[PDB]
Amino acid sequence: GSMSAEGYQYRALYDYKKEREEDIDLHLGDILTVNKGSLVALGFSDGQEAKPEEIGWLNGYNETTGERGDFPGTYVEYIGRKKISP
Repeated sequence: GSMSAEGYQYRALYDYKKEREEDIDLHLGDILTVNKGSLVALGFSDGQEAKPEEIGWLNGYNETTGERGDFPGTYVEYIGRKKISP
């Protein structure tokens, strides 16, 4: 059941198609996951994992399709932030 934690999560809102090699295919119910204590993944130090409106690009991955890449914080909805583990 994975060898690591999940971290914080964001529930997709609408089906979005990608156009850049940076962006990936986004579907409904697609939950994305980040780091548990290394949101600095991007270089941030204050973004409030709860409000994507202030964050620009979020980089994460969707195990739903086992795909990964970047997505704007204007098509998902933050749901929960905590040290989630099996």
